[PDB]
Amino acid sequence: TKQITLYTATFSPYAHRVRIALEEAGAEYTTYDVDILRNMPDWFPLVNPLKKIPAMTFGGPEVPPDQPSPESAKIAESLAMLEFIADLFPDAKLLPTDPVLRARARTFMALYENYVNGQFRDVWFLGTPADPLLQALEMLQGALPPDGGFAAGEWSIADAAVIPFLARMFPYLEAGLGLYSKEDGVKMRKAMASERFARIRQYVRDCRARPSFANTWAGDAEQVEAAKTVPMLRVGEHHHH
Amino acid sequence: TKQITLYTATFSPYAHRVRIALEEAGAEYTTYDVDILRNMPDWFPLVNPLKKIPAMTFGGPEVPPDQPSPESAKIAESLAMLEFIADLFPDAKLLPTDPVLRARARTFMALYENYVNGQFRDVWFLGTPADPLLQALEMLQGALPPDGGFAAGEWSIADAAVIPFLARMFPYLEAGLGLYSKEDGVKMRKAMASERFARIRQYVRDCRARPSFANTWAGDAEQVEAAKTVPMLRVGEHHHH
Ligand SMILES: N[C@@H](CCC(=O)N[C@@H](CS)C(=O)NCC(=O)O)C(=O)O
Ligand SMILES: N[C@@H](CCC(=O)N[C@@H](CS)C(=O)NCC(=O)O)C(=O)O
Ligand SMILES: O=C(c1ccc(O)cc1)c1ccc(O)cc1O
Ligand SMILES: O=C(c1ccc(O)cc1)c1ccc(O)cc1O
Ligand SMILES: [Ca+2]
Repeated sequence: TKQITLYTATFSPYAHRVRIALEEAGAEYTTYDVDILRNMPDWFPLVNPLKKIPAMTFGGPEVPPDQPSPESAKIAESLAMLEFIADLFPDAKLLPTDPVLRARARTFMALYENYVNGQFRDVWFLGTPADPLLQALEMLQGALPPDGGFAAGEWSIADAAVIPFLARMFPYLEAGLGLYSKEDGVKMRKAMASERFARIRQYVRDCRARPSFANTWAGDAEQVEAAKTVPMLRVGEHHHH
Repeated sequence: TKQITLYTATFSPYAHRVRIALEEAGAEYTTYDVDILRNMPDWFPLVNPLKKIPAMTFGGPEVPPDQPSPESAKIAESLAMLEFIADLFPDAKLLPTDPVLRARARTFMALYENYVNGQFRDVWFLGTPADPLLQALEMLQGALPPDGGFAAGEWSIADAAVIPFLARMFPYLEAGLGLYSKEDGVKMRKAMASERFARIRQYVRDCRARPSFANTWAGDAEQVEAAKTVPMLRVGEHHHH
């Protein structure tokens, strides 16, 4: 019964993770956009002292999201929100019940967070070399069940954690977004269309086909435009190695 | 009934996390040391293809740890193992039952992994300036309940995740182990003894006082000697400015 408010931004893959889980849970919830990278409201540190999107409030009296209540619980960090939503909506089975299959989901999230995410960040925002990102993506692909299905078999929050980043990769590459070189752009586009990455392409299609993705995605072109508002994606800058 | 084998190393804070949780669970389990950084056994990629410690096998036939069975479940990533042990031993209450308090536990783990661990790595392995690490520790300290207790109130896996790193900090500093300069070593020792950090000292004492720590710690001097075997800690080497 307690209210859920998610503070979000269209460009943000971290916020996207939590919208997907809330959709899969069938939750009632409010979203409120925050211009976190160019014009943070003065009240925003009340919902997240770290000044990051996403932010979540839970419970407390019903109030406008720009008038946050001190009585609501303030939850930070997208992966902690994913586990929270699973805990709140057990009947939605957002994690397996088998402990080993649950561990597959948790391991997949850790593999993404510890080895892949930083490579997406460094290639796109610093223009570091693409080969380590492709190696990390092949490792992640290797953890998927080979015959099809999601990270832990049935869909889980592990797939909410990862699809925002993988689904952005393809249209960002096609639009030439990112500080990496022309040569590394060609390399990544060829690699991601090659047989080496067939399995992760199927995974991306399977995740994108679910309503939870459709209903939380602005469209490829529109997401590309939101990403162009990110200050660190300085247009006309490229790094070469 | 299903066997647990943890592949370990004394120097490793990541392995230490999991030993602490297994002790708090009252689990029956085997530990097997692996010289992962200097002389990895050729069978080790059968239990963890990432070639990292810790590694875990679960179930399958009882076999010597250096003869792992392909029938056992292979579990990687220390935080996934922590959540796995909580799932396996629900009566041990390794997480709260209340969803909001569970989320405090998960947020505290994410704060450490996302903002603190990489600063420890920079300072100790690269000798980068200490101020960003002290800032990150002050943030983590701020997430603790100010009047006492563990990260989520009662002890949880969040405290297993973090105490291996905080507990190494003080004796490593006293030994001057790590690539930072004497000047930054003095600065960190003074800061960690000052009233600014009284709350995190109380937290370290409170975690260390539990049997799960005593039974998984070699002693300060012994832990320092094991850390000196870590190539990346470059014993006798320091970077300046
Ligand atoms: N680990 C955080 C990362 C969130 C994050 O980095 N969000 C970006 C937007 S995509 C942000 O808010 N940046 C503002 C800042 O860093 O000051 C999470 O998983 O929720
Ligand atoms: N995210 C991993 C980190 C494990 C890790 O980095 N272990 C180190 C020593 S404590 C290691 O085994 N390194 C071997 C390697 O990187 O190849 C975990 O949480 O379990
Ligand atoms: O730009 C990215 C990004 C995300 C996924 C991907 O496949 C390529 C680039 C990004 C990554 C993290 C973030 O907080 C914001 C971002 O815009
Ligand atoms: O050297 C460390 C370490 C751990 C805790 C601390 O307070 C300072 C340094 C270390 C050693 C091994 C490793 O795999 C990771 C590490 O951060
Ligand atoms: Ca595989």
